[PDB]
Amino acid sequence: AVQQNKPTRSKRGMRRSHDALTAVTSLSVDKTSGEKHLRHHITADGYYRGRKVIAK
Amino acid sequence: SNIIKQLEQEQMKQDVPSFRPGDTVEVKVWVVEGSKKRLQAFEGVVIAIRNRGLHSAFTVRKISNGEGVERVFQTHSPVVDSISVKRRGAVRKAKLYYLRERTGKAARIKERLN
Amino acid sequence: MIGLVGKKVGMTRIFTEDGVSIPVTVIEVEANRVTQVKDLANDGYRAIQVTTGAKKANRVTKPEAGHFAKAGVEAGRGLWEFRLAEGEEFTVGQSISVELFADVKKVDVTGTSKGKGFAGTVKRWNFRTQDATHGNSLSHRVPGSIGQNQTPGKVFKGKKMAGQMGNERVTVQSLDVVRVDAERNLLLVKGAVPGATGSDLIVKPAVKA
Amino acid sequence: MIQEQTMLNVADNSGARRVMCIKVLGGSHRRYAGVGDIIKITIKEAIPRGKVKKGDVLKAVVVRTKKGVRRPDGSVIRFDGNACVLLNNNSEQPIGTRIFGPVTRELRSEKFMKIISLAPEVL
Amino acid sequence: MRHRKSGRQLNRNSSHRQAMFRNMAGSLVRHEIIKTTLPKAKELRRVVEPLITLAKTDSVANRRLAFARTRDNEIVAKLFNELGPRFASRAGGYTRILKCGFRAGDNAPMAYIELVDR
Amino acid sequence: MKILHSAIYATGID
RNA sequence: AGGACCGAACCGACUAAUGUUGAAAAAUUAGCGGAUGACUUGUGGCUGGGGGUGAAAGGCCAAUCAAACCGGGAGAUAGCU
RNA sequence: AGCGUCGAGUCGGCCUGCGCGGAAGAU
RNA sequence: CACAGGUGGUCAGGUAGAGAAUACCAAGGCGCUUGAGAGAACUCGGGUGAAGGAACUAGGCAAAAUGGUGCCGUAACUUC
RNA sequence: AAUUCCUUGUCGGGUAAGUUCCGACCUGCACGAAUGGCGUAAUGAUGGCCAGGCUGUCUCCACCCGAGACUCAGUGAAAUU
RNA sequence: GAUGUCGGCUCAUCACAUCCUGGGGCUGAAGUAGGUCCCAAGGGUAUGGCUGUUCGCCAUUUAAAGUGGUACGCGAGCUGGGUUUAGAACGUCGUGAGACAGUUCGGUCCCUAUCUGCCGUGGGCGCUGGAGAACUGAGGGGGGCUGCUCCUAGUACGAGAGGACCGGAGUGGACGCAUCACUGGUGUUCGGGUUGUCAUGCCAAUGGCACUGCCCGGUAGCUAAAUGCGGAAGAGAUAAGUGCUGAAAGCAUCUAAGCACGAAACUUGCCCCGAGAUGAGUUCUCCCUGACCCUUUAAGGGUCCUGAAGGAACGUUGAAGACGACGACGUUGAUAGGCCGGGUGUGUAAGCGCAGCGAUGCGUUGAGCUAACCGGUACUAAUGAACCGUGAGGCUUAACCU
Ligand SMILES: [K+]
Ligand SMILES: [K+]
Ligand SMILES: [K+]
Ligand SMILES: [K+]
Ligand SMILES: [K+]
Ligand SMILES: [K+]
Ligand SMILES: [K+]
Ligand SMILES: [K+]
Ligand SMILES: [K+]
Ligand SMILES: [Mg+2]
Ligand SMILES: [Mg+2]
Ligand SMILES: [Mg+2]
Ligand SMILES: [Mg+2]
Ligand SMILES: [Mg+2]
Ligand SMILES: [Mg+2]
Ligand SMILES: [Mg+2]
Ligand SMILES: [Mg+2]
Ligand SMILES: [Mg+2]
Ligand SMILES: [Mg+2]
Ligand SMILES: [Mg+2]
Ligand SMILES: [Mg+2]
Ligand SMILES: [Mg+2]
Ligand SMILES: [Mg+2]
Ligand SMILES: [Mg+2]
Ligand SMILES: [Mg+2]
Ligand SMILES: [Mg+2]
Ligand SMILES: [Mg+2]
Ligand SMILES: [Mg+2]
Ligand SMILES: [Mg+2]
Ligand SMILES: [Mg+2]
Ligand SMILES: [Mg+2]
Ligand SMILES: [Mg+2]
Ligand SMILES: [Mg+2]
Ligand SMILES: [Mg+2]
Ligand SMILES: [Mg+2]
Ligand SMILES: [Mg+2]
Ligand SMILES: [Mg+2]
Ligand SMILES: [Mg+2]
Ligand SMILES: [Mg+2]
Ligand SMILES: [Mg+2]
Ligand SMILES: [Mg+2]
Ligand SMILES: [Mg+2]
Ligand SMILES: [Mg+2]
Ligand SMILES: [Mg+2]
Ligand SMILES: [Mg+2]
Ligand SMILES: [Mg+2]
Ligand SMILES: [Mg+2]
Ligand SMILES: [Mg+2]
Ligand SMILES: [Mg+2]
Ligand SMILES: [Mg+2]
Ligand SMILES: [Mg+2]
Ligand SMILES: [Mg+2]
Ligand SMILES: [Mg+2]
Ligand SMILES: [Mg+2]
Ligand SMILES: [Mg+2]
Ligand SMILES: [Mg+2]
Ligand SMILES: [Mg+2]
Ligand SMILES: [Mg+2]
Ligand SMILES: [Mg+2]
Ligand SMILES: [Mg+2]
Ligand SMILES: [Mg+2]
Ligand SMILES: [Mg+2]
Ligand SMILES: [Mg+2]
Ligand SMILES: [Mg+2]
Ligand SMILES: [Mg+2]
Ligand SMILES: [Mg+2]
Ligand SMILES: [Mg+2]
Ligand SMILES: [Mg+2]
Ligand SMILES: [Mg+2]
Ligand SMILES: [Mg+2]
Ligand SMILES: [Mg+2]
Ligand SMILES: [Mg+2]
Ligand SMILES: [Mg+2]
Ligand SMILES: [Mg+2]
Repeated sequence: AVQQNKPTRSKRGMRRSHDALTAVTSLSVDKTSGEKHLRHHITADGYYRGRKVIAK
Repeated sequence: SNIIKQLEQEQMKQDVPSFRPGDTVEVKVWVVEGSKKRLQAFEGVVIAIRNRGLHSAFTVRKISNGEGVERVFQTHSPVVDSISVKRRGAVRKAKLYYLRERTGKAARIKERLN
Repeated sequence: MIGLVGKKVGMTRIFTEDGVSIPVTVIEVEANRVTQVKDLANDGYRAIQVTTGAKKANRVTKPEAGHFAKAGVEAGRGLWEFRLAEGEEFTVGQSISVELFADVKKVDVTGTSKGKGFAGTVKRWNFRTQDATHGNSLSHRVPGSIGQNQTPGKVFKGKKMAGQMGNERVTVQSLDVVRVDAERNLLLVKGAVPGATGSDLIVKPAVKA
Repeated sequence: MIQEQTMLNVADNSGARRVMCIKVLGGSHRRYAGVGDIIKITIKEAIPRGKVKKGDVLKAVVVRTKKGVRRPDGSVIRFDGNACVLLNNNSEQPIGTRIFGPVTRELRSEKFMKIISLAPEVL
Repeated sequence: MRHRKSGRQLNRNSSHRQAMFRNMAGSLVRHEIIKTTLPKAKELRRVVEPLITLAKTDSVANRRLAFARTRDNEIVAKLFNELGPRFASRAGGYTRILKCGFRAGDNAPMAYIELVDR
Repeated sequence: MKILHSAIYATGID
């Protein structure tokens, strides 16, 4: 099945109105290092909740 | 859980004998035929045992009048009066459904002496 | 009249002296505490609001905590309402036990049925499946036709299709009251009631009995 | 659980040996017949000299089923075959004078007291 | 419907799942820390820790069961010589899962699963 | 079933 | 010995399902027939369009066949759209 | 008309204006 | 088309097997150029199924079922 | 009857019930003897009918195992208008 | 410059010229059973043999197996048996090519849904300070079927045969809603038997593959064939019909004034949704009681301070679920995994010893293993925080208090 009329840019935007992305609300700060990270995720340096869980 | 456990354990018989599949057992059941109430005996080989506590059951197969009859008794049902193990059998399965296609010398079960 | 709110514990069996096995459902009906009584003047109708169970203090919100404090009762897991018949009166803070069904013979049980999710037409509306063989092509559990060539040239409202099945309010009426154990706060009724184990049930006196 | 086209064995000395159910009597769109239900049958095999002949349309009552019957306590009594007793088409009474094999208590009715009495065992 | 059911299919059949989990358990025992997708680590928790519980008691039958379940004599020896005594006092929590972001080639949630005593 | 040119089935009224 | 039998390679294509903007402008999977013969196959050669070839279906003759393709007569003709 | 009695109208036919029934169908 | 297609010859290991069938392996080669999750309807490819057993359908379509070796034994008809 | 319109001709068999099938009758619309007639063992991925076994073909569907469908990240069409 | 046909399957929807059930008049209506007419559309309204068949005949059921419209409903839902391509044959027609309202054998059914429509599920804003709950009910949807037996009563009726009305119980068929207590199915995540082959050096014991290799059982969940429940009783207004009183018209008359009845039809009564019901409703509870400056000086803007109730986000997850959404938890913690104990299933593990030439048997031993189950346990993962959401909430008019 195919369209009988060409949809409009108005309808295209109305459909795409729900396609907007959502940014991260906030970033946690590690106590020991102080780096920003996602909550419940280890930092880039390898620290989680004040403990060096991994090396690098 | 605990509530249902108590409700079921307050209804379980404490005089149930220990039997295994392949054992010949006789079960006395209350006919309650008409006004009178009498006991009828059903003797046969146990082929299946379901041990679910109060919901426990056992299946007995008997060749009666040339016809095979399988009867499933609820262990703790008041209609069952007495279970007596007439003979012990030696099998290696919990279920003996292969006996449904055997008759005569092929349906014999070796006795468990020890 | 009014009913009670309990929790579904499970199903079991009761053996009677004549050998009959009755499949019963265990319903844990503890004390229901009255939190608010409504009248024809302030509210326009007569009903009582009740609560049951317990709830965590750290999760009871401040408005709910204030409502329960005004009621004078401890916080429960929810709030329900029961219409008051003529000549029936209750006070705020009153505790109602499972003894209310001591003389009740038949009850109606309302619950939330187990959710089946998105279900097809065959499961949801008992539609007949088409032929599995004899040339059938990719149309086995499909609904089939849903209208007419023209007049109306559309699909009627209420057409039986696929969609959400279960997870809805279901009432089963006229269930025999097998037992009322006041000591254990238990109500044993014959048959099955909607919902799974741990769901909240509402048990009322039968209306059609 | 006997439907149309189901083959049954006779449990009486009426002359038949194998019958086929052609109609489950007792209502509209009725599907199955259990123990104690009247059915319309046709005769497929018969002994050379008997009361009934092959190709006769009669009525019968099922006395034994593989599905079995259920007792109030939840017990089930299952047999190894489906058996029926031939009945007269009008009076609905047994044709033979003997019943072979055990029967169940579901036939304990004023209509089938003759079958109950003639049966060897009633389990 | 999957009411009251446990086990992740992980877009694999039973034999592939069993082989993959056996290899991953061997790797985790060998290295004491491995990086993998989060569902894989959560499913690994349910097959590695019972192996340490079995290795807590040393016997020929237990060793043969561990060999039947792992197919690596080095892994069996390590479980019954080091991880066993190390976790003898501990009960239950022999593993830890640390979420470490997302993979580059695909947006797969990754995590580190290690041993608590490491 | 006959297939006409342009891969369309010959299902015309006759 | 057999245009003998069962059955692989090999050669075909009887049924069903999938696909039918396909993995494929004719295929895949499960079955199916012949399988020492009127068999199958590699390389090279010959037959040319009102002609060839055809154990014959108007079948095939470069994904095109009740008259192939290319160029020309040619801007054929069209009381038709 | 009602059951000799009775005590003011009564019985129909015609031509006419407007009304009633006959008159049940499918989104 | 980095396309489930087509394309002639040569070599021919072990175990089981009549076998170049088939199942598992050796030498050798490969995991097929998007992945990660979840475990709705529905579609595709399969496994199992109480009682009945073709009642389905234009039609036993499709499935299900039989299946090897040795021995015993085997009908009408026949151009033997 | 691969031939028969009337026609589901009539009788018999098979089935509880058979416009199909088989065996007969001959009233052959409109068979017929090398555009051959009538039989015929074996053969046939040939047409029609029946029986045993078998079964999800069905009564009447149920559950399970995988590939899509669904969500996330990357690349990124089509008919039609 | 294309509207796909006959029949079959799935799914239906409307009309009443009503097949059954329901209510009545007449009857050449003794009763049972009938005939005809009127009202009534709530529900229900067969399975097979033959045939491509609709139809039809036949067999056996049922209370009944209704009549029609909907592109002779329904092929962007399926089929392709019939009728309509190309092959071939028979009868017949023609000299022939070929052709029969003639028979017979065989013969490709595409489409990823843009809009309306429908089935489910979300985001935004509004409802005039914000927030958490519980409700009311304008409206809408679902359901409404019926057999048989017994009592009344072998009574009424009837010469007999036969055989009731009204009323009251029980048990069934079909349909629908729930649920897994029982009986079963499934249960490629549990246990075991066994064939071929390869590997762990070898014996033993195991693992890979061969459809889960082939099987035998089987937990939880799901589920029917399993078992609980339902159709109502009652009320109001009526249809056909039946009446009371009563004149017009001294009589008569159900009607013109009045009054009483009267059906599965209508409105309620039973179940579910439901305040986007913009007419946006009601009740309970909780939270915010700073300062200054400009102005185009009013439902204005700006700065500093402040950030409450609550929500969102993240993590562990669910008998909730396509994704959202919904539910339970986040250390003051049983949310998930693991661990302990039990239960269930399977069936007497491995090692060792003994008997036997050996296959093998016996003892340790109802042993070992055991998924989703049950009761516990903080061992592991659920981090302190941060984010959104404000600072008493317009005008007019009435009524009270002040
Ligand atoms: K072949
Ligand atoms: K030419
Ligand atoms: K002819
Ligand atoms: K000849
Ligand atoms: K052939
Ligand atoms: K109606
Ligand atoms: K269309
Ligand atoms: K189960
Ligand atoms: K042992
Ligand atoms: Mg979008
Ligand atoms: Mg659910
Ligand atoms: Mg069907
Ligand atoms: Mg196709
Ligand atoms: Mg299909
Ligand atoms: Mg259409
Ligand atoms: Mg779980
Ligand atoms: Mg995937
Ligand atoms: Mg495998
Ligand atoms: Mg040959
Ligand atoms: Mg072909
Ligand atoms: Mg092939
Ligand atoms: Mg051959
Ligand atoms: Mg061959
Ligand atoms: Mg031709
Ligand atoms: Mg060509
Ligand atoms: Mg020409
Ligand atoms: Mg010219
Ligand atoms: Mg031109
Ligand atoms: Mg008129
Ligand atoms: Mg490639
Ligand atoms: Mg290729
Ligand atoms: Mg080749
Ligand atoms: Mg090979
Ligand atoms: Mg799946
Ligand atoms: Mg499938
Ligand atoms: Mg199968
Ligand atoms: Mg079956
Ligand atoms: Mg079976
Ligand atoms: Mg059979
Ligand atoms: Mg048929
Ligand atoms: Mg049929
Ligand atoms: Mg076939
Ligand atoms: Mg097969
Ligand atoms: Mg005939
Ligand atoms: Mg001729
Ligand atoms: Mg000839
Ligand atoms: Mg994407
Ligand atoms: Mg056009
Ligand atoms: Mg009418
Ligand atoms: Mg009504
Ligand atoms: Mg018919
Ligand atoms: Mg037949
Ligand atoms: Mg039509
Ligand atoms: Mg119609
Ligand atoms: Mg059609
Ligand atoms: Mg055709
Ligand atoms: Mg032709
Ligand atoms: Mg199609
Ligand atoms: Mg539109
Ligand atoms: Mg309705
Ligand atoms: Mg169950
Ligand atoms: Mg259970
Ligand atoms: Mg296993
Ligand atoms: Mg060995
Ligand atoms: Mg291998
Ligand atoms: Mg291999
Ligand atoms: Mg099994
Ligand atoms: Mg089972
Ligand atoms: Mg009067
Ligand atoms: Mg009057
Ligand atoms: Mg109406
Ligand atoms: Mg826990
Ligand atoms: Mg073992
Ligand atoms: Mg055990």
